[PDB]
Amino acid sequence: MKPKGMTSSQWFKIQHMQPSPQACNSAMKNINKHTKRCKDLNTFLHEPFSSVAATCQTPKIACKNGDKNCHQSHGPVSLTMCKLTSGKYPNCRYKEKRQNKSYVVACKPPQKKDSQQFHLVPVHLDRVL
Repeated sequence: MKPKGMTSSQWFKIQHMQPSPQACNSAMKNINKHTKRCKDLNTFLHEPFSSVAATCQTPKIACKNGDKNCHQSHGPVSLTMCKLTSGKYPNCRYKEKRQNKSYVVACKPPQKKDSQQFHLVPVHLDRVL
């Protein structure tokens, strides 16, 4: 039923964590196994989910059309935009591009893995600014 061992922000930290995923090539490899396909593009952020968690506390914005569940960093964060360099789905290699911009990540209540309890863990990534 509901995930396990991979809280919402946890699944998104293996899919969008730059603190030290081991090269987008490998960071994306964990996604090709959970997606059985290489999304072709994957972005990551370089800030501890505890700091990104608090970063996701600044004013939000009507995500869909009034969801108000996104949160843009109050400044430029050393993020990393990885892209699929080439190879295919079972042999796709990515390149990590270290960029610095204020992005927008969405948040949700700590499922069950809750690294601590946050109450708005950094789950999705609305966009990069």
